Amino acid sequence: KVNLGFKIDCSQPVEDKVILIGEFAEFLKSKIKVGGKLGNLGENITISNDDKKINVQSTIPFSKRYLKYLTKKYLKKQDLRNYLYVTSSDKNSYQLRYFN
Amino acid sequence: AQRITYRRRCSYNTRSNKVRKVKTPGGRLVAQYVKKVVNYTKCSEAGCNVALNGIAQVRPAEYATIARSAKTVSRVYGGELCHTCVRSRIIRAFLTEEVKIVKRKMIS
Amino acid sequence: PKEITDIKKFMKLWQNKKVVYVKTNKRITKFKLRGKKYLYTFKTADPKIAKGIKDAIPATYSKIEI
Amino acid sequence: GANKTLNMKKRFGRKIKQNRPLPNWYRYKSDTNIRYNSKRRNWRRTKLKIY
RNA sequence: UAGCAAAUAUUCAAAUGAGAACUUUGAAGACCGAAGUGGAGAAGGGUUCCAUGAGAACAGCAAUUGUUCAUGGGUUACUCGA
RNA sequence: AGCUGGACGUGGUAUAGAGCGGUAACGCAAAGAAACCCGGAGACGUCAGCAGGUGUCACUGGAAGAGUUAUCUUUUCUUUUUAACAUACUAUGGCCAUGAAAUUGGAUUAUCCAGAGAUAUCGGCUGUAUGUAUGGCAGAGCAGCUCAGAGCUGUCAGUUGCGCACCUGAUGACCCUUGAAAAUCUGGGGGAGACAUAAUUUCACGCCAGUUCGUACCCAUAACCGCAUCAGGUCUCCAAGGUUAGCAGCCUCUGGUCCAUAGAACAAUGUAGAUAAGGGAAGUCGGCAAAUUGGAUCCGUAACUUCGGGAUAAGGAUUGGCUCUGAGGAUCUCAGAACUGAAGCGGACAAAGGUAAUCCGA
Ligand SMILES: [Mg+2]
Ligand SMILES: [Mg+2]
Ligand SMILES: [Mg+2]
Ligand SMILES: [Mg+2]
Ligand SMILES: [Mg+2]
Ligand SMILES: [Mg+2]
Ligand SMILES: [Mg+2]
Ligand SMILES: [Mg+2]
Ligand SMILES: [Mg+2]
Ligand SMILES: [Mg+2]
Ligand SMILES: [Mg+2]
Ligand SMILES: [Mg+2]
Ligand SMILES: [Mg+2]
Ligand SMILES: [Mg+2]
Ligand SMILES: [Mg+2]
Ligand SMILES: [Mg+2]
Ligand SMILES: [Mg+2]
Ligand SMILES: [Mg+2]
Ligand SMILES: [Mg+2]
Ligand SMILES: [Mg+2]
Ligand SMILES: [Mg+2]
Ligand SMILES: [Mg+2]
Ligand SMILES: [Mg+2]
Ligand SMILES: [Mg+2]
Ligand SMILES: [Mg+2]
Ligand SMILES: [Mg+2]
Ligand SMILES: [Mg+2]
Ligand SMILES: [Mg+2]
Ligand SMILES: [Mg+2]
Ligand SMILES: [Mg+2]
Ligand SMILES: [Mg+2]
Ligand SMILES: [Mg+2]
Ligand SMILES: [Mg+2]
Ligand SMILES: [Zn+2]
Repeated sequence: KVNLGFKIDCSQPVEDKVILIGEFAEFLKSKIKVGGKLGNLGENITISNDDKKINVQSTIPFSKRYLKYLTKKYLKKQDLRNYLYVTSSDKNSYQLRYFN
Repeated sequence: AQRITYRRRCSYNTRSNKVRKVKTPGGRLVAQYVKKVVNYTKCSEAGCNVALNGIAQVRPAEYATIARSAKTVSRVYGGELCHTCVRSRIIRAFLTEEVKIVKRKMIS
Repeated sequence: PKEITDIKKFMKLWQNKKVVYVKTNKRITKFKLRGKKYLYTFKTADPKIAKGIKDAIPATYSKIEI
Repeated sequence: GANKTLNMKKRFGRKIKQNRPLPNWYRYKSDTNIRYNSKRRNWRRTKLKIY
């Protein structure tokens, strides 16, 4: 058992009304898998929303790798991927960006 | 899969031409030329053929580079003979002279 | 390249054109003497030995830091 | 190949120099019939003797 | 005229040029498939290597391209080998 | 970083003759020497299996990047490196003690060893790394991200293999075969000489030098030889994934390549490739050519014989997919059962057609 947490910095897109923190949140809750479950968000895992960021905390072992995966899928669903790219801002955080 | 190149202009595989694959800090896999193994040092007496202890097994050159220790041992024939052969030598010499004197007194 | 465990021999070597190269790593620090046929490294863990050796830098030897 | 005698090197050098074309200004001399260097040689079509 | 038919294969756009099926970039489709169409040597070759330039000839069609022509430049060792 | 040859400097070993420790194997920066005589290494075959290491390949958690995202995919790929050299430790064997073994033991996959001293001791000594740790070393290399040449981040921690190539270690088998030499480095036995302000000494650290020649490039379906840019010929090393007995074939990644004048038509004849209802060599000098056969597992297997063989003799079956069950091991093989298909399943690739006689030559 460990305390892990990860910060997804969604700052840029909110400002232009591209991302909606609200829906990204729901998305993440949906696609997060425990032991093969889409829904058991069982208490060990926690998700928070802010205006600019999302936070994931877990007792159960986790890797931001997964976060990047999910995020990407989200971006492809929203067709934003030719605009946005996720990157590693810090050890514990992944930031979104526009290119050009 | 990385492949190598001889570095010596001798492409033929000869006991003296052996190569070993080394992995460098560069990430390269490089041929490095490996040297030849040599036979351990044996006691010199007839039919004995014992592996000497406490002497280094070294390629002939490096023998000029080592410390006196590896070149030697502390017995009467330190380098040349093993203990058993030393011992049997001692004994034989002593007893032989004894028989010699005995023959001498029996002659006089 | 030789490395030294006991500060004494190291200090005999830097007491013996002499310059001393100190370099920082996260967990450790290293002190480095240049001599004709050998490059002497000296590593320490704790800051005490560290500062103590930084003190030890004589007027004869100039200290370079990377 | 790689390995060569001196003799070789020198000979090769020689033939290498001798293989230049007639210098364009020699054709302007008053007493010459020489349009070109008749003795030029091409490694592929003709081989030297070195052994 | 015989003939230029072995070794699976090429295609699209741009650029360069008097001229492009045969040159250069990119985009596609296939091959050798680590017993190679890969990376390096010995023998043999001797400058064929590198760069820039290019009329004819040669590269059995072609060429703006070259193993060809012209000009310049390249081969450093106590530890490799002799 | 190492090596050889120089030449002294500063420290240190040793001796009024010439280190010290251990019972012993043996040990330790150093511890006097000529003729002379003996050594060790150099210094070696073929094959078979075993063990280990390197490189490679595979897998696991972490991190950065990239591919896919209508659907599914905590996903798929990529990087995640460590030179010679220094010090210390471990390494398939051999030795030294102590004690001797019969209700003989020990031990390998195999051999094989022992009172000519086995086994066994909180025993000990020694030899070999392409091993481990640290130095080298991160400052380099690699992967990402910024800034307008400078900058920042990470390069981490594990597991397994009758896998593969090479090397090493300990063995085994073989010969009416028994598998170079010298230069070179080094050790032993011997103690003639040399020497008091002395003499000599395989310790450290420092000072000096390393000359001459070859180093480009091709090594081939275009740099060689074949009158050539010839479908021939020409000695080597490095080797990835999948299938598999497999370095076969077939398909892939790294790296390379599309070069072989082109376009269109589609007759005869041809070169190469296939398939033919019914019959089955009637064709033909002739079964020439083609066809059949082909893996693996289970059955079954004659005469003849020099008893080795014949032998995949001949012949008869099975082979996919899927869902379960049991057995062999450490601190990947084998067997059962059930269900399901156009009764197909070595689905490509790979891959014997048999039998009975006669003649030669063993
Ligand atoms: Mg980017
Ligand atoms: Mg040096
Ligand atoms: Mg030659
Ligand atoms: Mg020729
Ligand atoms: Mg000729
Ligand atoms: Mg023809
Ligand atoms: Mg080709
Ligand atoms: Mg080649
Ligand atoms: Mg090449
Ligand atoms: Mg010296
Ligand atoms: Mg042998
Ligand atoms: Mg991983
Ligand atoms: Mg042992
Ligand atoms: Mg760095
Ligand atoms: Mg093995
Ligand atoms: Mg081989
Ligand atoms: Mg023999
Ligand atoms: Mg002696
Ligand atoms: Mg040819
Ligand atoms: Mg045509
Ligand atoms: Mg028919
Ligand atoms: Mg029939
Ligand atoms: Mg029929
Ligand atoms: Mg036939
Ligand atoms: Mg039988
Ligand atoms: Mg059968
Ligand atoms: Mg038969
Ligand atoms: Mg079945
Ligand atoms: Mg069954
Ligand atoms: Mg069935
Ligand atoms: Mg079939
Ligand atoms: Mg027949
Ligand atoms: Mg015959
Ligand atoms: Zn002996």
